[PDB]
Amino acid sequence: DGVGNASGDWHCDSTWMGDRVVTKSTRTWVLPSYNNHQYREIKSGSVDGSNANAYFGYSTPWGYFDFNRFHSHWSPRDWQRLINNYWGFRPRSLRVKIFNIQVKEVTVQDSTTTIANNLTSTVQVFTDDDYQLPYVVGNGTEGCLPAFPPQVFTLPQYGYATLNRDNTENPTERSSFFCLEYFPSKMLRTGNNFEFTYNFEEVPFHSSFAPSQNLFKLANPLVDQYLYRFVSTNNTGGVQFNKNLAGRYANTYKNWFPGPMGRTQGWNLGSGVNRASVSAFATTNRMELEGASYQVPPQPNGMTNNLQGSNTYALENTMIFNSQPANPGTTATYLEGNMLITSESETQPVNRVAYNVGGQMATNNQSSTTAPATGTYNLQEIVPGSVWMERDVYLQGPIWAKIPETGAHFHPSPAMGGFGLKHPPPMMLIKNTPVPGNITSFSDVPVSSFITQYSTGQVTVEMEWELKKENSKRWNPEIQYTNNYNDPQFVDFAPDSTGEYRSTRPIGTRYLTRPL
Amino acid sequence: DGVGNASGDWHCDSTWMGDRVVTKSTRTWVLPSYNNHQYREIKSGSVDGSNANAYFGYSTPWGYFDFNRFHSHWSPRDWQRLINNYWGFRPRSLRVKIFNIQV
Amino acid sequence: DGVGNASGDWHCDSTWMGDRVVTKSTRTWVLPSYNNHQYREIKSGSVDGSNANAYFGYSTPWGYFDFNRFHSHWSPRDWQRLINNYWGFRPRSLRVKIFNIQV
Repeated sequence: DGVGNASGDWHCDSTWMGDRVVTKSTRTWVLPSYNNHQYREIKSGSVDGSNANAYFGYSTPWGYFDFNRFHSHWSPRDWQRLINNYWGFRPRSLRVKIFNIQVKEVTVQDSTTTIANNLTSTVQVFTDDDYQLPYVVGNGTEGCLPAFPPQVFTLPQYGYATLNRDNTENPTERSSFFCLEYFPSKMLRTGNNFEFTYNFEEVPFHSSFAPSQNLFKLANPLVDQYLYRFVSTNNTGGVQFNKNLAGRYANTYKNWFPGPMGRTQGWNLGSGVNRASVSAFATTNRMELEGASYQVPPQPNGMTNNLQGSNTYALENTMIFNSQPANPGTTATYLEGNMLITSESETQPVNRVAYNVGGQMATNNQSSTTAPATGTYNLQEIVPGSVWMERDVYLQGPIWAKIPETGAHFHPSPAMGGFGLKHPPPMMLIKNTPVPGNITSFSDVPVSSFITQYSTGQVTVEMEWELKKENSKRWNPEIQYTNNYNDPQFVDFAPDSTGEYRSTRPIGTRYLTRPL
Repeated sequence: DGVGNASGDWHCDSTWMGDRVVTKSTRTWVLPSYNNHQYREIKSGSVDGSNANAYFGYSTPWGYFDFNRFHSHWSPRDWQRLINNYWGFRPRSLRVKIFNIQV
Repeated sequence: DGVGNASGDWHCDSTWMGDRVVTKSTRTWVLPSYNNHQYREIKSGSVDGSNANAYFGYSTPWGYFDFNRFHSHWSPRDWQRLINNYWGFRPRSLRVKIFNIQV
């Protein structure tokens, strides 16, 4: 409509209506003109001793909007209300609006640096609906909307990696180039606005509960089994048997088995007592692809990193986060007090411990000449009758990941956590239109001289969630997340005297308990 | 309409529908003020040893738009799809739009 | 019908219609009288050093028709047209005719 008329209004709110909760979030963003209006080929050779580091790729003029973090949609008080009272939750609908656009021109004469409004300048916006572009949103990267509503943020620059030849910086014939300007886009002046709507596919609810029973202790404690086990051979080697007694969980027939495991090193925290002067990388867990060795830092699902009490943690099976945001490219060492370290101890009744060996199997054939022998195993994979619990979500953590298109997959739950989607919420791309500097003569060669410009505006995201209610018959009181501090010098989840937000603790979803 | 309102949108695309293909191309252009608002008589005598070089003519303040090149309408991948699978091709219709003017 | 009348005609062709392709294949076959009209018990012990080679079985007077190879339905040029232009393919329907018998 016009220079003097506002395109949209601020909405930041939560509404709770029975089985449904609606979240509204509004933020202010800034867009740089990246690459000076050009597409650049980007590449790397081996770095820090590793060829797994090498890649071939393109950097682009465009920027994108990322909302795949829970703190983007949820207040700390609203998150506490959900974890305390519900068995499960799932996403249903998404709505996005971009509005109140302002384009600015920056000029320097003799070091003055004046800044001014340009009314006739445009911004370009599009959504990748058919998934033609490479999707970089679900990989745990920075640049999402901020946890605190007043904070103002810079949009991330879009880029991708294609194929590389023989673990080197060079490309292959199969390697691909994608142009964003080939797609159609909306053009916006200061009066104009953009809107999009999405529906999520049917997905299973996340489990916000901890088991109240061990997988191996399900027989009644009072009653004996009608089943027998081999315990012995006599002086002539004749087989002998005994009945299975009540409460003897070590010797009982079992219907179901625990989930898959791979052994990972355990390190003590706090009082500790670990080995000195160690370089971690040579002894880390790895998988081999195309001739290179890769660390796979979240391990695959079905294990627990920490026992309960205990200060032993398997570090490569744990999500590690920082309380405060960091500057790009930092190489600084961080001690444990700075870090936020997660524990999966609630899943221990059904999930095997990562630091320990899995079990034992037979290695020989017994004979009158030879005694029977067993051996321990460090890895096991899926077996029929297998049961496990998936990794917990965090307020600091991601909601979704895109399933890769290969035509074959098994059990599609992402390792970091969250919901695995065949058709994920789509990539949203924004760029500043090139505006040319004074040109007085004709050339076939393309213009490289442009006026310097940046853009600013407001974004609103609305999300709908489906809730599963608790139906417990437990008489005694349950565990709950609480604000509990001894002699506090500051309020957590609040601004400080300088105005910086403080977030000391990581928050999971499992406080409620259910029988197996 | 107005200073704050955009005249048009970016369209760059190819659609294939049986016997017909539609191509859309969008570009950004710059116009100089040529000749300082004047019409000039232009001429040449023999040059590089040749009288075939000699001419009499006019230069003008105006500029023009030219689309008579295939790369203007066709991506390299789209051109490969046509050369591989078809006996022949011909042009049928043209549409042109000029918009988002800034002086 | 009769000694002087043909039961069927030769069809070898490919038709491409948007999302669907139809393949037609015709061949001439010969049938031997196997086993002289008898069923025979067949068996093997260990051979080339291996007991995995051993089996117990029956051989029969009958013969069978097998079409589970791509070259049976596809010309080399038709196969090139599919590999170059499509993300995926799947089977939908099968029809079989046996005709022009001569003993």
